[PDB]
Amino acid sequence: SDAPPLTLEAIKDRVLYVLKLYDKIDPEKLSVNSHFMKDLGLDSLDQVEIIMAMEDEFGFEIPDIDAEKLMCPQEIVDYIADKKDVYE
Amino acid sequence: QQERDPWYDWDHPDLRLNWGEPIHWDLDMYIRNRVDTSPTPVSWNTMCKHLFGFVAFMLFMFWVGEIYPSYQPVGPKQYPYNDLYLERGGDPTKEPEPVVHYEI
Amino acid sequence: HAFFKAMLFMCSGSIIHSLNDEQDIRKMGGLYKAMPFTTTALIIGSLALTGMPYLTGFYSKDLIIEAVNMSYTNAWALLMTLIATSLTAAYSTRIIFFAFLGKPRFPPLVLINENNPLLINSIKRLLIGSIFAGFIISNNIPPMTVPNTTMPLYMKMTALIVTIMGFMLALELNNTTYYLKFKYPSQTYKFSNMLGYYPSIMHRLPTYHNLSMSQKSASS
Amino acid sequence: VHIEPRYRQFPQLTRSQLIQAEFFSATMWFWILWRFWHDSDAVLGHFPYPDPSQWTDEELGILPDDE
Amino acid sequence: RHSIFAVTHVLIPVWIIHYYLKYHVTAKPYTVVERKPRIFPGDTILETGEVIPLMKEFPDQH
Amino acid sequence: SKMELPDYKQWKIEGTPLETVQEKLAARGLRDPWGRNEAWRYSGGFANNVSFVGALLKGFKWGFAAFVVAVGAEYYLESQ
Amino acid sequence: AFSAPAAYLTHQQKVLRLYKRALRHLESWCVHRDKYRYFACLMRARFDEHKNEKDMVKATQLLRQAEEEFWYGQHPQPYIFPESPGGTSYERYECYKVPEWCLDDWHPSEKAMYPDYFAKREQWKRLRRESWEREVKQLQEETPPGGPRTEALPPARKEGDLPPLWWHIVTRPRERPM
Amino acid sequence: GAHLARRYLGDASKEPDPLRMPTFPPDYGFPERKEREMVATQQEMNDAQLMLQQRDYCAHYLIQLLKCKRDSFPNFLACKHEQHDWDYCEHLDYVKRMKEFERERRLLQRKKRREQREAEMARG
Amino acid sequence: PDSWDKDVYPEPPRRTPAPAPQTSLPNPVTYLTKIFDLLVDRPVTLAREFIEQQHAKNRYYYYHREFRRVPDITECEEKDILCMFEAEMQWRRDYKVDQEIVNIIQERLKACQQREGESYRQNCAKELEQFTQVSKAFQDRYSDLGAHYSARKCLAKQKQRMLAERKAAKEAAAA
Amino acid sequence: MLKIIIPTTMLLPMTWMSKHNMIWINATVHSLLISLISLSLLNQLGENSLNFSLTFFSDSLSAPLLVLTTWLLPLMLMASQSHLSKETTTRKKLYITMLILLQLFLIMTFTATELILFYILFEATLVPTLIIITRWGNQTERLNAGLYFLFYTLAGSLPLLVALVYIQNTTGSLNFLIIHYWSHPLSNSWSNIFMWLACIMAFMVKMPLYGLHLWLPKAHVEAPIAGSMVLAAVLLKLGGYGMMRITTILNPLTNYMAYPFLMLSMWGMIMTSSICLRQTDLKSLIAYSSVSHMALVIVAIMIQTPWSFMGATALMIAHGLTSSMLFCLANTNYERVHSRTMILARGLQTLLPLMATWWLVASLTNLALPPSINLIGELFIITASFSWSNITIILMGMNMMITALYSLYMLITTQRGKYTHHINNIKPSFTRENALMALHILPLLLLTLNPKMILGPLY
Amino acid sequence: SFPKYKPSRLATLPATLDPAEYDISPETRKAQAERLAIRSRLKREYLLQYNDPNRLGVIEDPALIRWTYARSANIYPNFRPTPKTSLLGALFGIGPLFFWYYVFKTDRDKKEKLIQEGKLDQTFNISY
Ligand SMILES: CCCCCCCCCCCCCCCCCC(=O)OC[C@H](COP(=O)([O-])OCC(O)COP(=O)([O-])OC[C@@H](COC(=O)CCCCCCCCCCCCCCCCC)OC(=O)CCCCCCCCCCCCCCCCC)OC(=O)CCCCCCCCCCCCCCCCC
Ligand SMILES: CCCCCCCCCCCCCCCCC[C@@H](O)O[C@H](CO[C@H](O)CCCCCCCCCCCCCCC)COP(=O)(O)OCC[N+](C)(C)C
Ligand SMILES: CCCCCCCC/C=C\CCCCCCCC(=O)O[C@H](COC(=O)CCCCCCC/C=C/CCCCCCCC)COP(=O)(O)OCCN
Ligand SMILES: CCCCCCCCCCCC(=O)SCCNC(=O)CCNC(=O)[C@H](O)C(C)(C)COP(=O)(O)O
Repeated sequence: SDAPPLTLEAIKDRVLYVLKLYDKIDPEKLSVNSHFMKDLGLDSLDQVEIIMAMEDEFGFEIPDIDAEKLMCPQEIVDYIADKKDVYE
Repeated sequence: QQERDPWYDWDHPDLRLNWGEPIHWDLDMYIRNRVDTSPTPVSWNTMCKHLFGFVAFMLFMFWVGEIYPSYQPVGPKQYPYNDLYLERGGDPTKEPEPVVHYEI
Repeated sequence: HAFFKAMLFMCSGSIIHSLNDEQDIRKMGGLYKAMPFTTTALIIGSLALTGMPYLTGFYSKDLIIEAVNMSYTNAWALLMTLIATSLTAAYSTRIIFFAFLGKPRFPPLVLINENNPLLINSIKRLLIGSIFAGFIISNNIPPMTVPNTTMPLYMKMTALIVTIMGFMLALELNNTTYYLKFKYPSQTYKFSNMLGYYPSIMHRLPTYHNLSMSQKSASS
Repeated sequence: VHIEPRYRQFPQLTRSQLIQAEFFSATMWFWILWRFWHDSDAVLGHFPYPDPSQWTDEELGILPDDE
Repeated sequence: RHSIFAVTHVLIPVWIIHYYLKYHVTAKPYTVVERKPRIFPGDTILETGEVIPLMKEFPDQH
Repeated sequence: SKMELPDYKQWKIEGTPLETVQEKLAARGLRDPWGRNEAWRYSGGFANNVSFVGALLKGFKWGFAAFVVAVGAEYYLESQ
Repeated sequence: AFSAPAAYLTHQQKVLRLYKRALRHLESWCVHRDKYRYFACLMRARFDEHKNEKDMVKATQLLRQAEEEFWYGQHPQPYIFPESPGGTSYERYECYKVPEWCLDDWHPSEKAMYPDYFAKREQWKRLRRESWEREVKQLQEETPPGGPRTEALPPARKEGDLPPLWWHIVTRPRERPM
Repeated sequence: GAHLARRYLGDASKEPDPLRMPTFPPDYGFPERKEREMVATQQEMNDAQLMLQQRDYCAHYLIQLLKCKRDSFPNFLACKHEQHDWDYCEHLDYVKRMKEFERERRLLQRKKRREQREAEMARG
Repeated sequence: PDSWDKDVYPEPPRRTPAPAPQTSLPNPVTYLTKIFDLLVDRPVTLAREFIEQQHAKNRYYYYHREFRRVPDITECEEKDILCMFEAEMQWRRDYKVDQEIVNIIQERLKACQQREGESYRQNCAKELEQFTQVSKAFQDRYSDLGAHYSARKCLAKQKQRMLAERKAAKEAAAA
Repeated sequence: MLKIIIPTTMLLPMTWMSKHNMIWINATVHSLLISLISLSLLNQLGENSLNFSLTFFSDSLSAPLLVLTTWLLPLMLMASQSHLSKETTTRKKLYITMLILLQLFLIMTFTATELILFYILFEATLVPTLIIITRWGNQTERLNAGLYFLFYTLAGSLPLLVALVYIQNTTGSLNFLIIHYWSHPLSNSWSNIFMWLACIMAFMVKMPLYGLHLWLPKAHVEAPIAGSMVLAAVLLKLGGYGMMRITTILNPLTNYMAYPFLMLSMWGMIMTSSICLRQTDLKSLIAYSSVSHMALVIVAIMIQTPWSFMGATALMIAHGLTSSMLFCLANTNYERVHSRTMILARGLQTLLPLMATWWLVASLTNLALPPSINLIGELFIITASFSWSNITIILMGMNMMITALYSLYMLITTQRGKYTHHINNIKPSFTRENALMALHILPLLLLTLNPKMILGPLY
Repeated sequence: SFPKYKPSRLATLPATLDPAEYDISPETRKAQAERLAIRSRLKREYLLQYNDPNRLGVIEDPALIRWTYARSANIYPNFRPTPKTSLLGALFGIGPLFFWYYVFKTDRDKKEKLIQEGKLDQTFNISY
């Protein structure tokens, strides 16, 4: 009836979907462990935009202190998974 | 306590206090179930002016409209039996002043 | 009013449940086709609420307006009642415009589902009520009121005219939002949106003074 | 009844709810039209408003300005 | 058991109240007072049989 | 459960007012890199929506037809 | 909520916070998505107009003027996520969160139900007991003699070690305990 | 409404006061006035328990309507002729009140005019 | 019912109109009332008749207590405690009886207002008249004694009122 | 009346000759039996009291107080046997002896026919309570609390002894029946003003009157649970009973000598209700509630009207029961967290739901929810004060608002919000505490069905 | 440029509008570092007892004890009779009493004067 039991792979797929719907990142080089600063050549404002896109994607807010630390898609997936109490 | 950072991991989350830190003298008045001092989008002394002006203007215009009411161009309603003298209380032992209404 | 206002709340709760506890209309998009029964019920409720002719609200609210027009009345109260009648249609239009028309503004995971018999039947009962109860009741209770049989034509249609003007003005100002133009809010908007600053003042000044005198003076 | 989420696609609708919504909207409009056809005076008025100016002085008893 | 709810929740409570009202509330005066029935010109009273006369030769503005 | 995500290459801002916004920005020397993320709200069943007066007149056709047939029946039957 | 805060915010952090806040409030003002895209691109242009200045005084003055701009032009009713500190569902489920130590007060008849879960809980309690002194020793080793300077905690450096002060972080009740 | 606009903005002494009314004798300008008739007696209105504000000169039609509603109870759409008759009598009462208002107004503005005109004659 | 004296609690002759249907549709309340009469009223009547049959097998009476009339406070000396006690008890009983009389008149007034309907203002002038006179008498009797009231204080109030009346008549006859 | 006094006296040899593991059972069972016997005193007449003998009598005002006093001892025994577990047998028996002596003194006080015996027992009640507070109290402030409690009462009531002795010399007797039958007015003299003052302040101190209540927040907080229950439930009502008894001699001097006391009480209810809004201690809040409620009884007694007297009796009974229940509820939490701060243990509805229900019921009863007997008494007094002066309604309504405000504040602070993370020793509610709550609350609701039993002789 | 926001008692100044955070000194940074050190030490001291498996009791908070003691027991020892103290005490203690006494005395005097002339319409007033 309610929302399905969100899993790890679904979170990863949605994060990568949102990331590859972004024009400053190409889909052919985007990886799960590909950092935004050193690997994909982006500045801090683009990182804030990415965090905001993830927030609108999953429908919940990420605190600013926490958001700055994230730098690769794996970090975002792990943060969301631990925040939403997802283990499988 | 509403102004304290809600994203900090306090020892007491609902009170928004840490364990060993000193406690304000008026904590029980600022428990955020109570008096709030958080900044507002509109400044004080401007909220007060607008609210007071609205209330005073409404009262003044209500008084003015009481001075100048709105009605219809009709005569007073007419009731048959001595203006319903018996039905409005009775007192049938005085033979009141007979009021008479005519067709116009 | 009981019928259609309770139905309006049930429709709003159905919307809230179907959008994962989201209550802001700014994150509600195109639900006219996504939730057809909720849209039908809320359209009928808004029409009843706005005193649409022959709706359950027509048998009470329009007669109220007529009585206020045909009485020895405070003129400011009369004008305020008419402006409130227009603002009813104004706000009703806003709920429909920001909730049911346009493109979606909710998160991409679509969990919308109104195919539950309990919700449907509960809304449908008061839908039938909001449609027919005014006619059923108003023609069945004995007359305890002398009517306003003679009225000028322009005053007989005051409520309908003001509701129509409210609809048109609110729709125009809402359609203005699509334009690619940005401007900072005026002071009238801030007064209206912050509830006239009444909670911003009366929930802080008297409470603070009472709680401070209770301790500084009475206790200490 | 069991429908599924769709993730950026229009939700899957059943045949029942569309029929019910159309039926009830049509019922409301039919009721409005029927009542206006049978109770037009409840909206447009039934008794015409008389013009006070049209009334003569003979009806209301006004003297010819001098006695 | 098909209609058991309507017996223990509707019929039983109204049995007690009707008994309570018929023999214990009306045993004392003025406990249950009913508004006087409206009498219109032309009705017949069940208690006395008298007929209320018609209402005085209408002006007939028809 | 066990449902798949749509292909991400089907999201294009073409035809949608996102293209108009992109052109207004290109007239200034800027680009919008998130249009395809928002493009899903304009493509499928959300492509077209009714207007306010068209929403109010949701069931006018069926109601009008029923009213016409009912009034015609009652008019042609009461001729007793 | 998960990271130990620093002593102060740097200029970059303040500018990023202001950028995110201004974008959120502009989205609140711009309800529709394409208009928000247009004005958010304009906002990004306005922020990038001054990203390369090497003078800190003028940058700080620009930041002050930007904060005044935001406070004058902010939305009185900004959008808040439902589970956010200002949301309509912020603390809705805090009365359903029961701490784990309440399970030790159950009757033996209640623990007759769910035997396997209580066996797992017992081995979890044994694991918690067996590691406390090592955590205390690591904490008192890796901190400066004049008290800690930051709230950040160290990880487990050896192989048989668990991160110090982990029990109440690992055994959180849930977001949706019922 | 224009009557309020003329009274509040124009001369207030040229139009009647709704509360202080009428200010002229009922037979001041009329040769003969037939006193208004009441069909329903006091006892009939008492036994019908209409209401105190419903015991006007239209009470007989109201009694008709109440009786017709009572006898044809399940058919709650049959008492239309009596409803129309009662509403027509109410409309007649209202237009009679309008006639009283207009007579009051024009005698009131005529008295002032003639008094000040024969005052204009007495200027010398 | 004969459980109460119908002159202490008067009741109008209860005129009700005849059912004169003028339509052809069935009356739903008639069928509902028939169902009520045959479904709930009859079993209750049967149960009550069984209870009355049980009661008829055991009949006993309780008697209203009657009190003699003892000398009142005016016939008692200043410090005669026994006569004072008996007079005070008799005064308390009379006070309770007066309160119950006022209750009877108030009950009539309430019943009358509801029974008459919408014409109550003119319909029951008599009940209002009866209550006004009874209230005036009860006030002149017991209005301002306050707590710790006694027969002596009521006697003092009566004496003061009699002195006032005598003086009023004194200067009334001098005119 | 000896059929109640003699069993209460026999409670002492039974307590002392009991085995160390059977004292509580015997005491509770026989106290409950004595309460059941005392229930027979509610059968009052309509005109005069029940003159058992030359020494004792019973009226419609003494009977509810006697029933409450007899019913309270089992509850004090129930609430005391938790924190006295580690005591020695002799000390437990001494505590029970003090409680039994207190009951016996109160029982003989509420039925004393003369004012001198009434004074003797009314002051004999001081030594057991003083011993309880200063011996079985928990903190170091119990000595100061005992000193305050003793000296306020004695300083207020020694002039009462002098005045009573003078009255007997001038009148010949102090028997209440003779005084009531042979009543005579006071001339408006300075000597009569001071004799009025001497006969009144002895009971104003124990109500307590506003400004004379300083001893109460000390004595009710420092005392153990049983001491606090008996202080709040019965010992505050001695002043009201004495005032309603002794205003017979006082009239008509009361018509104008009551102005300062009426002003003090009607402003002090506001002051104490406002004090209750900022209290860091729960027990102190419950104690100030008592002053706020008893100011209304002072008003009702001082205005001298039958409706005020009936409302005062009902309010005294209801306040006794409600205050005892609230004190027990606070003690249940104190025995868990070993502190009296209100914000220490919070969110207790999640942990103890049935205690949360008990807290809700007690809070609803405190704020005079209809149709509680609290409401009956308070509304009767409010109507009497409105008849006295219409402007009293402002103060009465403001007091009703503030009472509900602080009652629901106390409920929400303790039972709502999130539970403190570190208090991990909150064991489930015992059967004894739940039974205590039920035995406190059931009589309150049951008395709503027959409110004439607690409306006094003016009914 | 835009209209300026001015703080008040119940609507305080936001941090982003406070000039002190835009004119920073090494003294301020040292102060912030020491404040964070104090908070971190207190947090560590709390969490060491909080996470201890062995302890089964409420953790004592000296700050709460200090707060309650200062608010309740520490007031009189630090009380001095001063002009402001005496004036405020006399006013808040005595003024309301005489105000209400005057109001009630005038009201009851008026009512008694009306009684003695038989003008209150006291019919149906029985229960008083
Ligand atoms: C029948 C014959 C008679 C005919 C009668 C007249 C015929 C038609 C006339 C039509 C006239 C215009 C009607 C529309 C009005 C304006 C609409 C509007 O919203 O414009 C927006 C515009 C600016 O908006 P914004 O800030 O840019 O909005 C930002 C976003 O767009 C925010 O966007 P958003 O998404 O938040 O949406 C905002 C929302 C909300 O919009 C607003 O923010 C403004 C809402 C408030 C104004 C609404 C009108 C209410 C008027 C009530 C007046 C009562 C008296 C108050 C007295 C107070 C005294 C202090 O928009 C709407 O609600 C829709 C507009 C209103 C819909 C209803 C309009 C129709 C009803 C009114 C006309 C009735 C016609 C029939 C009448 C029949 C009987 C006569 O403001 C106005 O135009 C209204 C200003 C008028 C009031 C000014 C009051 C003075 C304030 C300062 C005074 C000096 C104080 C000095 C200090 C004193 C201290 C003591
Ligand atoms: C902290 C609170 C604790 C409780 C306090 C209780 C308060 C007790 C006070 C009781 C009030 C009545 C006492 C005296 C009665 C009237 C006082 C005076 O103001 O009345 C006038 C009296 O005039 C003068 O004021 C004389 C009194 C002057 C001496 C008294 C000064 C008291 C001021 C401060 C009192 C402090 C009380 C607390 C002590 C610790 C009336 O004038 P007059 O009609 O001609 O005389 C009537 C008396 N007769 C009939 C016997 C002849
Ligand atoms: C916790 C604080 C409470 C303190 C209360 C103290 C005040 C009590 C009230 C006054 C107490 C003393 C009154 C005397 C006892 C009654 C005696 C009596 O009634 O007889 C009078 C005696 O009258 C007196 O002698 C009065 C003496 C008063 C002197 C002591 C004054 C003490 C202070 C008075 C004010 C205190 C009252 C209120 C204070 C409240 C607390 C602040 C009649 O005298 P006769 O001999 O008959 O002469 C007339 C015929 N020839
Ligand atoms: C309601 C609507 C509110 C609108 C009002 C607000 C509008 C403000 C517009 C102007 C903003 C300014 O001047 S803000 C001034 C911006 N420039 C500086 O601060 C100087 C050095 N620049 C940097 O450090 C980087 O650009 C940095 C930004 C940190 C990112 O970089 P990373 O990410 O690589 O780290």
